Amino acid sequence: QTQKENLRKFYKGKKYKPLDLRPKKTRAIRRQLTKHEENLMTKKMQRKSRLYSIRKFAVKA
Amino acid sequence: AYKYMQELWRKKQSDVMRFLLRVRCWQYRQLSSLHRAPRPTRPDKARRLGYKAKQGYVIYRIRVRRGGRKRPVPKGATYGKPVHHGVNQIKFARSLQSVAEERAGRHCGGLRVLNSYWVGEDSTYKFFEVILIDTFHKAIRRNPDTQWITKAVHKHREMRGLTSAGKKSRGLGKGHKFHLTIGGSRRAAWKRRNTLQLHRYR
Amino acid sequence: RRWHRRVNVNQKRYAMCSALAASALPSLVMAKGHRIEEIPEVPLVVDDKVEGYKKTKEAVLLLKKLKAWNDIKKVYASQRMRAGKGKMRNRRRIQRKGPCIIYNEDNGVTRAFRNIPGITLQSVSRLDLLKLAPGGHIGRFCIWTEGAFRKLDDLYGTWR
Amino acid sequence: VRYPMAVGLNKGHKVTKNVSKPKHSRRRGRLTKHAKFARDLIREVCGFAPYERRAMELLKVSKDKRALKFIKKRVGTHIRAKRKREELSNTLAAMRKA
Amino acid sequence: PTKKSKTRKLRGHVSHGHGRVGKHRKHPGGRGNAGGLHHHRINFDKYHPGYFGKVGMRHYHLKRNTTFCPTINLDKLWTLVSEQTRVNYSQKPDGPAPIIDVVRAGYFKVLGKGKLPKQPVIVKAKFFSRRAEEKIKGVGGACVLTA
Amino acid sequence: SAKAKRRSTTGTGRMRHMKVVFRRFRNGFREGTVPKPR
Amino acid sequence: APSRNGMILNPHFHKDWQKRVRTWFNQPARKIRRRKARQAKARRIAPRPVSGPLRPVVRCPTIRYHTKVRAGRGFTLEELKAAGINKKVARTIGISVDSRRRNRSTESLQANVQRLKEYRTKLIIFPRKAAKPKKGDSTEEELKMATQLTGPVMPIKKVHKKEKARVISEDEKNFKAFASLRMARANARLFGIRAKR
RNA sequence: CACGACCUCAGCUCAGACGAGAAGACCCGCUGAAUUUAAGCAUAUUACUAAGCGGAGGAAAAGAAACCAACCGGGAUUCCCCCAGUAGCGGCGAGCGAAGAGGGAAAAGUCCAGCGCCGAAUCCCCGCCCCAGGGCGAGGGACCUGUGGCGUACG
RNA sequence: UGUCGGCCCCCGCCCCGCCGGGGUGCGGUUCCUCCCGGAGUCGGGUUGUUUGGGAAUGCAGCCCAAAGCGGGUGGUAAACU
RNA sequence: UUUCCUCACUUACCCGGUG
Ligand SMILES: [Mg+2]
Ligand SMILES: [Mg+2]
Ligand SMILES: [Mg+2]
Ligand SMILES: [Mg+2]
Ligand SMILES: [Mg+2]
Ligand SMILES: [Mg+2]
Ligand SMILES: [Mg+2]
Ligand SMILES: [Mg+2]
Ligand SMILES: [Mg+2]
Ligand SMILES: [Mg+2]
Ligand SMILES: [Mg+2]
Ligand SMILES: [Mg+2]
Ligand SMILES: [Mg+2]
Ligand SMILES: [Mg+2]
Ligand SMILES: [Mg+2]
Ligand SMILES: [Mg+2]
Ligand SMILES: [Mg+2]
Ligand SMILES: [Mg+2]
Ligand SMILES: [Mg+2]
Repeated sequence: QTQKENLRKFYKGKKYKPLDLRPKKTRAIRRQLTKHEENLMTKKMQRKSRLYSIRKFAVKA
Repeated sequence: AYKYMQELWRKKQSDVMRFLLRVRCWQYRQLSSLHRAPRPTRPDKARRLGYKAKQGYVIYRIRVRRGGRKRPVPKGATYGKPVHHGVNQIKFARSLQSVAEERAGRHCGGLRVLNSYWVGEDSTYKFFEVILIDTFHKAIRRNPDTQWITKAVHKHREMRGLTSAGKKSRGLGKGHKFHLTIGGSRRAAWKRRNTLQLHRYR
Repeated sequence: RRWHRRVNVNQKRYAMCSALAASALPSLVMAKGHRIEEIPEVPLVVDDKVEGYKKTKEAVLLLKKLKAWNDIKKVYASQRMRAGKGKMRNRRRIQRKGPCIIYNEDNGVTRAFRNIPGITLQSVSRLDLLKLAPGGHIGRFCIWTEGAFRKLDDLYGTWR
Repeated sequence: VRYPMAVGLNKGHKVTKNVSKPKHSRRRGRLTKHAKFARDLIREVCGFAPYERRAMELLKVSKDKRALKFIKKRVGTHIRAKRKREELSNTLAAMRKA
Repeated sequence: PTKKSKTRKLRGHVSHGHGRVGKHRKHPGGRGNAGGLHHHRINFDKYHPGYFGKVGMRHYHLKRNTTFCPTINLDKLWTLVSEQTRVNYSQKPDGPAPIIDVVRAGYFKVLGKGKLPKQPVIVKAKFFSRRAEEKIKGVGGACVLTA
Repeated sequence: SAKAKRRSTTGTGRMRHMKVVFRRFRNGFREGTVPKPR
Repeated sequence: APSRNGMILNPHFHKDWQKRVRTWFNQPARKIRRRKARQAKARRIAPRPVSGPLRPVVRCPTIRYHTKVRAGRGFTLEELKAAGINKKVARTIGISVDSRRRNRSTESLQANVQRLKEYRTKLIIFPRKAAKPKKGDSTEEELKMATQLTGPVMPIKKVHKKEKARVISEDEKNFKAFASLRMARANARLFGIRAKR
């Protein structure tokens, strides 16, 4: 557990890390869209979500 | 120009298309059964079915043996009642185009089938082109209008009756024509109409 | 199989009226099993102050003043062991019933009469027949609150 | 004197009709000047089908009954046979006018 | 319950109430409604005459909402209004007559079965019978229609 | 054959690398951090 | 099988029905599951009504339900334009909109426009940010008098139509009711055969 | 290929990724019987079931009308009650058998191709600079056999 | 056990607030002009299967093979409206 | 523009031979 901490500090910032140093959550999670790819919002629904977003309202009775 | 292409491909009996469908069907039957095409033979039809010029979109030509289904029984002996003595005039319950896309999406497991279309005909074979998508290419995962196919629920969508060519055989729709599949599939409707709903206060 | 049986809503109310009418006769309550030979009055109506009780010591003292503690001493002497294979199925200890208490506002009445064995508390608006007529027999000794007694004429209504 | 009956020619509850603009989906399948220009161009590039070519050969010999029975056998429904024969007769008459 | 059952009083009797000569077996006369024309003909032709055969035309797409036409009689006609309303206009028959809208009460056609009290009354129904309007005109009142 | 499937189904053996997934799921597959030291 | 006078029974128990039997033992627990979902949803949309957007009032098609009104799905684009509300703005202020429904009459059109007018009067709008209130945002005082409306938004008032007792005129008594209906059925049958004459 | 471009097609233990198997109660696509019933039996029934094959998810499938209706008209899908053992199918024998309306649970709608304006305004890879989020490179490509923006039957 | 009791160590959620990096205005227009769509597909014949769907309810094979005031449906085959 | 039959053309299709 000492040589792995040195390797994790060595591959810190590297685009390509060894397979054993990558997060092993499960085979289904590793093939999901990352936070960057799922937050991508196309230029059409960016304008639609800007001026047609549901507002906070209330009804008297 | 795509307007002039979809209207030209409707004159399949004219001298221009009858010659092209004669030379290409000859060329298609000289190659293998599953042969990747470098580009869509019908660019107008591909775009119409969801194809783009991005990286990760591939096209495969599939040659399927056209004709009905012969029941695989030894020496044509279906041991049973004369209702099921038919071996010859038996038709597959799924489209022949749906067989071409299932045959292409299985050989390429790492890709998801999008759609397929008709490119050639013959007396023995039918030729199609299957549009597949590499759901792990960055040009496809970084497009919000294409991330829907990268989900795990679309795994092998062409062999569950989800593509346009295979969804027709399920016989679903809206209206008096399609009462058999009210509830999704015909087996979901059949299961609901046969469950004995034993209420708690009946 | 048909575990559940539904009864007519009018027959559920008829059975409730006949169960409340039996809680007003000295015969049907004493013959039910409750020891009320020293209570001041058979329909035991108490002030609405009892709805504000929040400690069991305030609740046990009232039952000793109204001479209803003898009905609870019967519950202590009845605590025994069930006969048969019912002890292996979370029904080991069995006992007897006590004076039911009908209230109107739950300002602490339910928690003040919790730890007393046999006490069954029920709102005046929602009266369960299974607790007001235990075992199918009528004559449950009910202790009424003044607030519950006023609303009782509005729940079912007079004949007029 | 006269009440709205529930049976007859003037059947139904009496209400004032609110006529508005038709749905835009009902213009589907209407020939535009560009759709006509595109199809009339490919008609001279491609030509006529083998069954349309031998059906116009029956119109010039004034066999419109045998022409319709031939087109009705090819295209199917009788409604599509009249429009196809009229389209071939309009093309055959324009060819003669040239 | 089982304590009130019959099998509780058949313990000890061998055949269990099904005879010794003809023992209780599994379907001795066919399952269901079998033999309705061969060996149960005497039963079907005596208690269910008309069971076999066809009669009438076939209505393919029958929608029960189209043939919906609930009827009401003249005897129960005044049930659609209050009892006080029937008396407040019974004393003053000088022309003010209550309007009974049978359509807004859930019925369509009015039939003249019972007797009608001699009071002027206006009825609104989609359909009237011949004798239904004759008894209303004779008692006094109109029979207006509603679509 | 329900008995033949019951003898060799998932769970009749050890589940070495699967019993760990069951334990890591109840915490959200937490990886990369360490508990607070003394 | 039959013994004496009785019905000819047809119990459809010839399939393997025992493998498809749904028992309603989770029915009471499903009420708690549905109710806790309404309470959880209510807190998520706390200032907004819990029943949902404003539903219109429509008529039932068949003659069996000819006279009954019913809450439809959404308001027609013609009913929104008659009240000044835009198509896509109505989705933001909780007004249901559907583009398939049409208005074949004026009585149904004005019934929904007046239903849509009084809603915007009872509709309280919170500004997008409390720092700067915009034009369409409601005043600062009535924002304090806001609450989550429980139950359906503006439930349909099935007003009972009662006609005043009128004097039966002589023209009204001379109306042959049975003859009018009996003639209306004969004209509709002989209408086509008379057009050829 | 004398020297290049392209098209089409190959090779690698080429740089980086992906597919396989398991499980399979529920779910989706095919395939598919006979015991049994008809007091025999061949159509029918059993049954568009068991077994067999392929493919998934925490739900799946379905889904924003080439719908229902024939009315004063309803308005995606799914589920429950009802419609209803009804219309109807059937050696019209045994048997089989939905749907519109209506009352409820939940409700959310939308994107392309095509049409054609915008100097390909678009995308991936590589080498980097700043604090998951933004820029740079007279780097290498993809692409005019069409990327991106506006826009889809409600115009 | 009862007390939504008390305390401690992790972590999550919506809204509000200012600071910091990227977003670009939207509607009304009985006003003008332009554009407006998915072929071996629909449909027809035939065959097998399926359905309560019955002179076809769905699906599929082979053959024929479209139109653009067009096309589909309107539970009886067929022509006109 | 045509149907029947016959003879020809080779590029569809089919068979054989070869490193
Ligand atoms: Mg776009
Ligand atoms: Mg014992
Ligand atoms: Mg005896
Ligand atoms: Mg015996
Ligand atoms: Mg016997
Ligand atoms: Mg004998
Ligand atoms: Mg028996
Ligand atoms: Mg007998
Ligand atoms: Mg006898
Ligand atoms: Mg697998
Ligand atoms: Mg038999
Ligand atoms: Mg037998
Ligand atoms: Mg199976
Ligand atoms: Mg769920
Ligand atoms: Mg899904
Ligand atoms: Mg509907
Ligand atoms: Mg009934
Ligand atoms: Mg069946
Ligand atoms: Mg069948």
